[PDB]
Amino acid sequence: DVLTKLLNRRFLPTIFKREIAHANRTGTPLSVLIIDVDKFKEINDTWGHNTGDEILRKVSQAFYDNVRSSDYVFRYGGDEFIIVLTEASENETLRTAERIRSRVEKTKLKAANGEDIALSLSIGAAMFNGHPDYERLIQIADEALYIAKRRGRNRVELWKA
Repeated sequence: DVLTKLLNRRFLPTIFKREIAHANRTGTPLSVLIIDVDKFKEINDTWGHNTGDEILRKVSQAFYDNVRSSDYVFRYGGDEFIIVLTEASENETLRTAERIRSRVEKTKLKAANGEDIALSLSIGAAMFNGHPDYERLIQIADEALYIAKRRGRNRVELWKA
């Protein structure tokens, strides 16, 4: 059960505080992806929870196949996940997000009527900038995610000022 591997959101503060101190002291990059499964509620309502659960498993596996054991994958909300990447530059963070976006888009998953359900992700990315408050990093990634949603979904946006 790949779903049992996902980290619970209660551990966000502890992991972030550790990784923030680590990044400040080592000068390594630290970044966040906040990821929404496009149309998840509509899909769950139309096709039911078996289909929804299967989608969550396929999406979760796409995350694990594209990150390292030193990265973290959390369940953030009903439709959403947070990935914390350690030692990924801005370019590598964007490449990782794109690999994940593309993998989900290409995933074939059949509904009860034999149609393939179109799956996609919206992703907001942000780089840690040295500030001690992890909530600020989440907020800027979430602003980028909102822009990804409003610009039509199935896309990655990087926060910039």
